[PDB]
Order: sequence, then structure tokens, then C-alpha cells
Amino acid sequence: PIAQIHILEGRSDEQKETLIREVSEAISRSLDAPLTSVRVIITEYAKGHAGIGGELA
Amino acid sequence: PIAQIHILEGRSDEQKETLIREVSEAISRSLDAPLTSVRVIITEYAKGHAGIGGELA
Amino acid sequence: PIAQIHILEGRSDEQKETLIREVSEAISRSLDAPLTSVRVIITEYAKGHAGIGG
Amino acid sequence: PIAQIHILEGRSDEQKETLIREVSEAISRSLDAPLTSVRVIITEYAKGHAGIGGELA
Amino acid sequence: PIAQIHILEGRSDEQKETLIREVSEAISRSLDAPLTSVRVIITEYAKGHAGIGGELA
Amino acid sequence: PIAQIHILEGRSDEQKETLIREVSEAISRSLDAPLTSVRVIITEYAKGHAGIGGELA
Repeated sequence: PIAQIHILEGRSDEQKETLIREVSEAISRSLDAPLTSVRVIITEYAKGHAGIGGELA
Repeated sequence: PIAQIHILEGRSDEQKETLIREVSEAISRSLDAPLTSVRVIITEYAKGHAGIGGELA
Repeated sequence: PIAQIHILEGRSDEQKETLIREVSEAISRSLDAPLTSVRVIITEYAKGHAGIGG
Repeated sequence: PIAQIHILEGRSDEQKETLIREVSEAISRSLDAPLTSVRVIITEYAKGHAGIGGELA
Repeated sequence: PIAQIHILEGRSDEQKETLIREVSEAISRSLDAPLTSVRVIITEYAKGHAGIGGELA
Repeated sequence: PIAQIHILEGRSDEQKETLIREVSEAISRSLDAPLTSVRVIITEYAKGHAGIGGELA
């Protein structure tokens, strides 16, 4: 299983590594899939690259 | 935050509902963002649409 | 420019055709890019495949 | 509704802000969906990262 | 490496198996990366879900 | 056809140009599609943005 996670930039390396672990575990638990088979890639977005309702976040 | 989860098909409806909640939950925790801001979309793949070594799965 | 639009299923052929038209125009106009260079792909999601906050 | 938009780098913030807004409205009108439910994320690509026909764009 | 390939529907299983192999080999060869580390996932699009210039392809 | 290729950062422009071409050739070859219709976009990921099993690379 492969997860692409789109988040706004500004988080620390530690916060994002925690994100990777917990999401991977969340994926593994929900599916009864081996944790080792879980892949996560993070994509960050600058504020001028993210919209909610036609307006920037 | 937006999470795209790519999985092989064949798993049950409830697992995918659990997947959505817990991934949503894990992201909210890791980033301390409101759950309402978290969106999860699942894409399933038939065996002929997935490769790992140039070979199907 | 490439736009991938993720939507919940249930929309009409006309709405999704209109979506392609209007999004393409918006991209071309906003960026001053040639319309012919704009590609849009639509992906539908059954409700059980799309989630908000749980 | 979620729109991921891939564009070549080199545009100004104002153009990309117009892009997010104008695209979001277009999605809202076309689908009869609430504007606030429309999400747009922009990804920029350097010239060496985009190909059209095996050749860089 | 992860490759998402978006194509119009209508191809045979065998063509798409070839797609997975040939692309995976190309990724492995171009990058000098182990073939086993290369993942390919295919997404198909009906003609009404794909546009080239605001018009269906 | 549209190919998004996710790779770890650190490669030179020349290798990634080779990646784009060979992947483009493989796609055209596999599907019997005109090369000019093949689009490839590369997205790079820093080491802290990629996880395999809850852990970084």
C-alpha cells in the first residue's frame, strides 16, 4: 500500500517523521497488512499553493 | 491535509472505512490540525494494474 | 499544465464535460498558457472511498 | 472536490492565486458543489522535470 | 521509485502488463536502481473523464 | 498518457533527463501510442519525506 500525504509546509523534521510512523501504523492496522509493506511519501505545499474555496489557506 | 492511499483491491468495505478514520485521526494528531481539515481518498488497483519488480501483483 | 480532479461519483456526463471545459479555460487564462496545452483528468470516488475527519 | 494542478515553475504568486480562485469557481459551477468544499493544491515543476515526447518541456 | 501512469481505458491486460515491465525496466536502467524497488501503478480513464484543450480527447 | 514518477532526490539533471526519455519510450512502446502524446513529470522526495514501515530510508 502507498500513501501520498499532502500537507502545508512549516512542520519540523520530527513532526513529519512522527507523521510517517503513525500514518503507516494507521494504514497497517486498518488493513491487516504488514507494516513493512507500507510506503509513505510526503509532499509539502507553500501557502500560495493551497486553496480552500478559491482562497489561500 | 490530503491523503491519497493506493491499495490493491480485494479488501472489505469496513476496513476502508476504518482506514479513512484512523489515517484521518493519525494526521490530525501528528500535525495538530482539526479532523475536519483532513481528507482521505482511496484508490484500489486490480492485479494487472500493479507492479513491484516489473511483475504483476 | 495537468489537472487531476478528484470527485465523488454521481455527477452527470454533462457536468463532468463542463468541468473539463471550465477548468481548462481557467487554467489557460490564469497562466496565459495555450488552451491546447491543458490536460484534465477526472477520477471518481465511491463514497466509501472518500473521507473527511473520520 | 480535490484538484491537483501540475504546472511549470516561473509564475508569480498573483497568477497562481488567480489560478486557485478561478479553477475553484469553475469546479463549483460545473458540479453545483459548494465553493468551500473545493480544494486546490499546486505543484510546480522545473524544466528538467517535465517531458513532452521524451524531451524536456 | 514509484510511477503513476494515467492512461485512457481500452487497453488489454497484456498491453498493461508490458507497460509495467517496460517502464519498470526503464526506471531501473535509467537510475541504476534495483528492479525490485520500482513500483508502477496504473489508472485508467474513460473518454468522458479526460480532456485535451477543454474537449474530450 | 501521463506518468508521474516519484524518486528520491539527489540525481543530476542529466540522469533525470535520461529517466524521462526512456520512460516515455517505454510507454509509447507498450501501448502503441504516439510518443508526442506521452507526458512525464518528476517529483523528488527528500529523505525525511519518504517512509518504508514507519521509518525513513
